Amino acid sequence: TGLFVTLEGPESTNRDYLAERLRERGIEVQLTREPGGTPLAERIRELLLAPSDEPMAADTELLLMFAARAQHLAGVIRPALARGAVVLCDRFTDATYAYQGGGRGLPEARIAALESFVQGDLRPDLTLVFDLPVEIGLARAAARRLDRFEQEDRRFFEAVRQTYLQRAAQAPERYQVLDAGLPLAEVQAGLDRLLPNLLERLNG
Amino acid sequence: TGLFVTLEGPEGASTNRDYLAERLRERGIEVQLTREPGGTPLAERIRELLLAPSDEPMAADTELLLMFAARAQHLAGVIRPALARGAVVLCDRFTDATYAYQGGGRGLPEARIAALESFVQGDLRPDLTLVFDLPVEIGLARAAARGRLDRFEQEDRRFFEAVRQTYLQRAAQAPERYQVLDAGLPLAEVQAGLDRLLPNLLERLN
Ligand SMILES: Cc1cn([C@H]2C[C@H](O)[C@@H](COP(=O)(O)O)O2)c(=O)[nH]c1=O
Ligand SMILES: Cc1cn([C@H]2C[C@H](O)[C@@H](COP(=O)(O)O)O2)c(=O)[nH]c1=O
Ligand SMILES: [Ca+2]
Ligand SMILES: [Ca+2]
Ligand SMILES: [Ca+2]
Repeated sequence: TGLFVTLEGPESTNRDYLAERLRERGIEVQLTREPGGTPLAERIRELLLAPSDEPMAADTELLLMFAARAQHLAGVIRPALARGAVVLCDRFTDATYAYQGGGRGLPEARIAALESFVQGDLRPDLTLVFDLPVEIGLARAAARRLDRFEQEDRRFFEAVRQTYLQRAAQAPERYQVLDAGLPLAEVQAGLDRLLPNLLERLNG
Repeated sequence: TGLFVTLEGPEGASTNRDYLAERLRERGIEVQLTREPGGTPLAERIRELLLAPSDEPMAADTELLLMFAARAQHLAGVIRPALARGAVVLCDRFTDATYAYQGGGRGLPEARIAALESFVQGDLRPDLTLVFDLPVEIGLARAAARGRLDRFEQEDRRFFEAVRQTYLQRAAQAPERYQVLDAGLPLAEVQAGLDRLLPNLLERLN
């Protein structure tokens, strides 16, 4: 039956730390990320992130995101959950609501229609939102060539951050919001702290 | 304004699209020629993913969504703008092929294809769809004559028979927007079958 956990936030050792703590307990952990997660899904990821002179329609972006999600769900996520694993997935449909919804301005109802179409009843059991002011995360990206999303403006990323926060506030039972700026030791302490509940979810 | 015409049929083999175009151009009509999946740089990249054989099985939902992603890009970038300027769009393959290949061939429910059709296209449908019907064997041989078989061309005989039957069923349910042409006739009988077709086209335009 497993547990489907997703990790979200604006633009790594967090997931690894959580994975190590779970494995120590004999729990199988499947690490993955979106868009991507399978060879085909990664090829779709490439098209989505590559800058181009041709404008990508909002609907195209949304449909490609969901095409990669369908492949990833079928190939990686569902099988893992069927083995009883905890899936730790970097980004999922919350990112679609934030980026394609908040950022692009596509209506929530249309994103929800595809969510249902692609996922059926399946939703993450828990979503960890690593929150951070937009400028700091874009500077982090700027510090390492920016892809199609990374090169968007302030309005865009502010919509992204606030969409994440609003969805978490609306269904607090499904989310935990963390401050992604804390000292490493203090981040890990927060990860330790959320672990008992994660295990209660799995064993529930 | 404008007119949206799609050209469909069983797998196999461009010539007719380019021909009808000539009859229309000589009348002073603007014609925009195109094809799916593809039609734009990104849509062509999506075509390449869809056609490339792989040892990873592509989920049916993935195939359907990539097909409609390319369609969405193509509609926004090519089709709607052309119709807006009053051009005739002549498009090799469109959503009928989704019903035939993803529905008939893959076995995806018609309802799910229709859901995405409405999602992507809203109310928009082709004004006229020409189905170039032909025994499956002939078309497959044309497609196989040269080059490597792509993801679809690698399929089995039953898959392509299902494709053909779906096209015929759909056309028979809406005779007003479909014309079925025998692609297994002498070029003269089919070029002239296309000739006998122009007056209807031109009228649909005006
Ligand atoms: C999963 C997902 C990611 N994205 C974006 C966020 C990132 O800018 C980009 C690549 O993700 P990444 O930053 O974690 O590597 O994909 C969406 O726009 N919608 C989605 O549904
Ligand atoms: C437009 C479209 C094409 N196809 C397939 C049929 C062909 O095998 C393939 C390439 O088209 P083509 O043979 O005309 O070059 O695309 C679908 O499966 N669904 C669709 O919606
Ligand atoms: Ca990024
Ligand atoms: Ca060939
Ligand atoms: Ca072919």
